[PDB]
Amino acid sequence: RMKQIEDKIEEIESKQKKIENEIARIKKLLQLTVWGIKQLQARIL
Amino acid sequence: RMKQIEDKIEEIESKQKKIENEIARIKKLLQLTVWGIKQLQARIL
Amino acid sequence: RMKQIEDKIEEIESKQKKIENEIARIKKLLQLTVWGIKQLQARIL
Amino acid sequence: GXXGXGXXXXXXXXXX
Amino acid sequence: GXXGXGXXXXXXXXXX
Amino acid sequence: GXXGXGXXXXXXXXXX
Ligand SMILES: [Cl-]
Repeated sequence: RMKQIEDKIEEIESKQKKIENEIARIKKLLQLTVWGIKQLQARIL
Repeated sequence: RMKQIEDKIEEIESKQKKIENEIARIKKLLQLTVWGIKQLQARIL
Repeated sequence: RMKQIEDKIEEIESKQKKIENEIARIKKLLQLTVWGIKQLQARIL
Repeated sequence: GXXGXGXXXXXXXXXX
Repeated sequence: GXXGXGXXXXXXXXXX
Repeated sequence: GXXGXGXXXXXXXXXX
């Protein structure tokens, strides 16, 4: 049982890293949208 | 103790799934904002 | 070994909370962008 | 896009 | 919205 | 910004 618990914990760790990678990608796109809105505002208004 | 560890691991798994669901919802809204900026740019500029 | 497993589980829990905090911050910025697009649309169109 | 309806004024950002 | 201040030119996106 | 290229019409939102 200890080995099964350990293997599951490593799998949870792995998934946590993929979640963190997903979050980084979301932040990069969110920053592009912030830039896009700033650009529209400056160019038009 | 093993049962307490196992129950906690299942709870962490459950929360990881809710986090993943939260992320999917954020991505859907982020994609709407990308579409909205694209629309403003096309309609105006 | 049980103590090492327990300490790792608490560390995973801690990280899950920081991830949740990150998500809350992303949501606050995403809501600002939604407001910004709504403002551009109303002011211009 | 934007919820359809011909655009619908944005449909409140596709209902948020 | 946007940080208040009458709009404040967007206030840098409410300070990012 | 926006992928460079002088702006590039937004470059598809910097390639999404
Ligand atoms: Cl997690």
